[PDB]
Amino acid sequence: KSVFVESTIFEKYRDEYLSDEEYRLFQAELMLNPKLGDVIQGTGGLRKIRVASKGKGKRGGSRIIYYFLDEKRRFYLLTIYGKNEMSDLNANQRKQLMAFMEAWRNEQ
Amino acid sequence: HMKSVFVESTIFEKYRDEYLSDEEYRLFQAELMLNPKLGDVIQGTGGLRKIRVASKGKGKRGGSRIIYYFLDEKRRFYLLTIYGKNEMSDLNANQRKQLMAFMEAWRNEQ
Amino acid sequence: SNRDLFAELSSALVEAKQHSEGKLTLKTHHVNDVGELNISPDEIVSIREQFNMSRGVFARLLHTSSRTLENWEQGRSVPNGQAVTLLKLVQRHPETLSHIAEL
Amino acid sequence: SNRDLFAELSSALVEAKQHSEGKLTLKTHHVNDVGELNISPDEIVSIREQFNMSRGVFARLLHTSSRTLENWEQGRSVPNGQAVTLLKLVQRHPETLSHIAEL
DNA sequence: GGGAAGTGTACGCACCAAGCGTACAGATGGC
DNA sequence: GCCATCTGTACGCTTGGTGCGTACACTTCC
Ligand SMILES: [Mg+2]
Ligand SMILES: [Mg+2]
Ligand SMILES: [Mg+2]
Ligand SMILES: [Mg+2]
Ligand SMILES: [Mg+2]
Ligand SMILES: [Mg+2]
Ligand SMILES: [Mg+2]
Ligand SMILES: [Mg+2]
Ligand SMILES: [Mg+2]
Ligand SMILES: [Mg+2]
Repeated sequence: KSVFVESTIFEKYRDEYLSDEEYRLFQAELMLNPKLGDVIQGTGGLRKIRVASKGKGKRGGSRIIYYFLDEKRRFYLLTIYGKNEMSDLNANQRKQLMAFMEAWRNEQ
Repeated sequence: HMKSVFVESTIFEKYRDEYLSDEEYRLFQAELMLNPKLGDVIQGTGGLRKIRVASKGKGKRGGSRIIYYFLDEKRRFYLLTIYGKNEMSDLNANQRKQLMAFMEAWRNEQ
Repeated sequence: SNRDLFAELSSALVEAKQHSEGKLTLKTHHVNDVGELNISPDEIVSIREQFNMSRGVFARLLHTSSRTLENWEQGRSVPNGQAVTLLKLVQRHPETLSHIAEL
Repeated sequence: SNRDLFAELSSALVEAKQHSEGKLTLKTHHVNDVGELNISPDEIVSIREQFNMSRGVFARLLHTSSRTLENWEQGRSVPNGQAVTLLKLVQRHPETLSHIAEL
């Protein structure tokens, strides 16, 4: 009753960070609670979730960025990475994402 | 039943994989530990037992046989052979008498 | 960093926009909703008969009182939800039984 | 194939006698009998916290009433035997949880 | 820095499951 | 070819689980 769509980047890297079984349990967890990931401030609703943590495991960990499309029960899984291998999004980037997200929401 | 041990013969070890999966074999060991008398005694052999597996019902048509001997005082199962139901001839009276004599001499020794 | 966040996030959101428009194909996994599991006494008996096991041995391997399993198969009591779940787990993946005894 | 019953039984029985005397090495697998499983409320909580799941989500994935799981973790009731078995199955083999949801 | 869910705490209550004890009734397995 | 053994039937009963229905506080996120 819920659908997950992997980006090409996610598809290329998912297996390096997540086992298949971990991924199945992850899908079940997200379907039960589409708000599990925290909203990234100023981006128009993109969510970020750490899922390689057995509870408060902040230091270790894989990260997934996703977006929940109310219509169709559909999750877009945008990227997957190691916890400290990625730069942050600066204010201009966030403003650009917020505008993009607003244009989608306006289109629908 | 604090603990039970299964000892595969070389013949059993050589053929088990053709007839039993590892998972099937694991469940088989658990079944036997729970009931060491699961297999029916082969008449006239001094206590050898034969058990049908891989059958949920109408097990004659289904595949495989295991012959074993249980050493009570050591809680030790000797798994002697494994075969398909119509792959092996039966034991005539002289063969059974010889097996009975071997088992009795072994049990007598200790 | 061998990988810059914005480049991947941008490529992924333009992929998402194109998939929503219907002009692009992406690998998709669905997952079905959780169900209301139920089981009849006949189903319990048939599960156990699939293993060619007596009531006692089956109960023992499932860490279950055989008198309770008797209650279920005779239809005296309705199994608790976890019992139904466990039974159906064994029915669907019979190798689980060995692992359940293994605990 | 060409396979003789008496010949194999004879070879296997001479191996067995020699092994019992201790003059021969054969492949051996032990199995422990099933144990009396139990679980404390704290252990239930720790299991669920290992998944970093709220009570509701965990109960939902285990086909369990969240109010009954509440009773267990607050220590109001002792979980039924099958619940203890299920919980410890998940604890030791966490992949089982997804399959339990799949039913 | 306010508001609102989002999580937990605990108690009471009707139904009935759980796990036997106990008396019987057949079905097989060991010589 | 007449035995325990094995494997099932059924009912009664004591103890406690179960699954809310309800009131009520901290807290993490908006
Ligand atoms: Mg082998
Ligand atoms: Mg049936
Ligand atoms: Mg808690
Ligand atoms: Mg704890
Ligand atoms: Mg633990
Ligand atoms: Mg552990
Ligand atoms: Mg009792
Ligand atoms: Mg009793
Ligand atoms: Mg009979
Ligand atoms: Mg009770």
